[PDB]
Amino acid sequence: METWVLGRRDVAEVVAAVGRDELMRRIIDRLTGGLAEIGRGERHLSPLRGGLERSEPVPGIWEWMPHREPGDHITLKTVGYSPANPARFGLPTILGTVARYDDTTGALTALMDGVLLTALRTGAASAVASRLLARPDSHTLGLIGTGAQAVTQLHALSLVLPLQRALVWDTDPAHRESFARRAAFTGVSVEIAEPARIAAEADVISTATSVAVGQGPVLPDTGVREHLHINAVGADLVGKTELPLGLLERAFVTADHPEQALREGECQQLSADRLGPQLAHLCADPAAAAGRQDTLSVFDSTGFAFEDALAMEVFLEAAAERDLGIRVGIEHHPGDALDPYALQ
Amino acid sequence: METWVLGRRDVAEVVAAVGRDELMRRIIDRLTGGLAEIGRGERHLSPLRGGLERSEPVPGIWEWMPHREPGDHITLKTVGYSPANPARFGLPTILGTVARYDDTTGALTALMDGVLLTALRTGAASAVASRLLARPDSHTLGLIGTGAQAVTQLHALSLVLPLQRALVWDTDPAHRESFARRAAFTGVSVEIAEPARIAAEADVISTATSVAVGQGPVLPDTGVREHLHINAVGADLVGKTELPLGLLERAFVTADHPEQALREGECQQLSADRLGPQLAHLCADPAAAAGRQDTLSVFDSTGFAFEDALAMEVFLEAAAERDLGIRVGIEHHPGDALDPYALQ
Ligand SMILES: NC(=O)c1ccc[n+]([C@@H]2O[C@H](COP(=O)([O-])OP(=O)(O)OC[C@H]3O[C@@H](n4cnc5c(N)ncnc54)[C@H](O)[C@@H]3O)[C@@H](O)[C@H]2O)c1
Ligand SMILES: NC(=O)c1ccc[n+]([C@@H]2O[C@H](COP(=O)([O-])OP(=O)(O)OC[C@H]3O[C@@H](n4cnc5c(N)ncnc54)[C@H](O)[C@@H]3O)[C@@H](O)[C@H]2O)c1
Ligand SMILES: NCC[C@H](N)C(=O)O
Ligand SMILES: NCC[C@H](N)C(=O)O
Ligand code: NA
Ligand code: NA
Repeated sequence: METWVLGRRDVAEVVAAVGRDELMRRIIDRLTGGLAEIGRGERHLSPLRGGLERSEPVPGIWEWMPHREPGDHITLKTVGYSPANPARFGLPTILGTVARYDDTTGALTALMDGVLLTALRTGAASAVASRLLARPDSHTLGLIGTGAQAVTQLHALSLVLPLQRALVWDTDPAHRESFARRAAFTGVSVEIAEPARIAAEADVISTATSVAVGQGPVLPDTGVREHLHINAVGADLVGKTELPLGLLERAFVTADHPEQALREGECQQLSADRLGPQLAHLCADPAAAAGRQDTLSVFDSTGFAFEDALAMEVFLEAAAERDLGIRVGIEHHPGDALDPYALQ
Repeated sequence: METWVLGRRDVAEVVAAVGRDELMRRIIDRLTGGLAEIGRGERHLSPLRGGLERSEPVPGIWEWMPHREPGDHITLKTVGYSPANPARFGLPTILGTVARYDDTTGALTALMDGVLLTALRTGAASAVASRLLARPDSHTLGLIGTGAQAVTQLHALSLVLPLQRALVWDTDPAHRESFARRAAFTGVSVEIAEPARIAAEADVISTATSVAVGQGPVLPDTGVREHLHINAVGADLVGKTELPLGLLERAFVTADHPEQALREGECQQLSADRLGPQLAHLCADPAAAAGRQDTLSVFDSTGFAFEDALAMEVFLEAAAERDLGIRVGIEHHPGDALDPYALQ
């Protein structure tokens, strides 16, 4: 037995061969089915993730996120949030990897990049939620934060809503000026617009900023359209929020993971008894979302390991079909299982 | 920037090139200094490890063990305890891998086997504790459980104590019959002996069994020598213990990691208020330990991530000097840090 390693090249070849649109659709579909299964009590939310805070060069966190399928395998995503990475090192803020372990023996069976996978399932989760809670004829998307996740937020939302334009803001002038180029393939025209104008004019918004703890909101408490749906995606440190309390208190709020959202999502600002049903419940039983497209709604997105397990499965199906990746004997399997030194 | 991967064959080369005694002594030395640094407040205990219980084919657990060296690197060991692995699959009960991430950026920098590393530092930890708490003239080691850990228990303790004799027991006759061959390189004469004889004659004992939850003790509460030191090494599920409560309550008890020992060690049987200074404190000031050499002592060992990070450092230093291992591009670093689709 050896570990199946998908290098960055293998992951790139999956997306090149399959195409960004079709790959994202597959992940949207697998996420939707998986969330409904949880909502039906056929599956269960992943346990709370954990992490280590890191204060230099700016405050960030490094986290571990397990999800078990009993009798089959265990998925562990390890992922760092390091918001100085782009400017200081030319690295993504979000840097991670995803491993699979056999549930029967414990052996490490697969390992792959977590960077692209994270952006895909995070965009996909917003798409699942916005399909349920945004007006089906939504045409104007607002984006606060135009970094890495904003790319897959726009892309995924453009596959489930008839988007015609994106109004976008970033506190970094260079980051918002470059977004149009990064977004061009979607065919959604991009216009830079200040947060107050985004609040007023957007049918759907995604916030996905590296705003520091305590420096929210990134979207002002002002007039919004009556049917606005917000995907609140920014999430890292306890104490980090993006939306103003007044808007949140007027919202129908659905969390992807209620216990996690109360700790790390917008739901930090909310009493636990004001939470709407979680996203999985919306997917299994749409009675909970019926009519909420026409009033203010917020999808409190923190991300959880089941989403990574599902997106990894999409990647491994394509990789197995194309015989991609390499086999590396990493674990030491001694000829004598009771002799750690039988380096066999 | 690619990930440095040490395969099973590179780990074997490290052992063959360094030698078993030298490699064990390097890990003992590194662990003693590291623990003292914790004892002096220059470093900190790793956080609580997390785990997922599995019930098939027999009860086991899969765990994640993170440790942070601020400004340098984060270590994570992922390790399974699957006690049916030897008989059913010819795999070790303990199966795992150790990953290293840059603490500044989050990047995955190194990945290696954790099977041998785990056995090495677990024996080294018992050696550190037993040098502190056993009589310096201890000649008879007892071993309850003669699987994988027993091999490095005997090896490491034979480097710090003048062992003339090892009296060993295992509930599986083939496992106790094979132990002398697995132990031959240590030079210490092995005798099979039932638990009551081991209790009566041993100067030092390590218990390291796969006993099931609630099926202890593995050593009888009977006549023990007055100066007996016990390394309680077996640890996996909540509810698993190896020592008789009456013995534990008479002993001076030091845990490697108090909150983990409270949940998973022999200290499950004790009140929180009844433990001694932890091992790190005894390394910083052996005075607290010298006075316990001539009385009944128990080192409650659960293993914690710092030991894995230290032993990994030893392996990486030896592997670098011999230019071992491969380099794999696993993490996706897009040419544009804000564009997850900029594959390269
Ligand atoms: N919910 C999930 O599942 C999930 C998944 C991945 C990442 N995230 C989180 O999403 C957030 C964004 O991640 P990313 O990879 O896009 O990071 P990124 O660094 O690529 O982009 C963040 C952008 O936000 C901008 N920004 C910072 N403060 C701002 C403010 N007050 N207003 C507007 N813009 C601001 C930065 O200039 C930067 O361009 C992070 O908190 C990350 O941890 C969430
Ligand atoms: N404390 C630490 O740092 C640390 C590190 C590694 C492993 N461990 C733990 O140590 C234990 C042993 O692991 P291993 O790798 O040697 O497993 P292994 O399966 O190689 O050996 C366990 C042995 O114990 C024997 N055994 C089971 N019940 C017994 C009993 N009642 N009396 C005597 N012998 C019995 C089995 O026959 C087997 O030979 C496990 O619980 C493991 O989780 C602890
Ligand atoms: N903090 C960044 C990690 C992100 N929340 C995720 O679910 O992957
Ligand atoms: N629970 C088995 C794992 C072992 N205690 C370790 O520290 O690696
Ligand atoms: Na959030
Ligand atoms: Na123990």
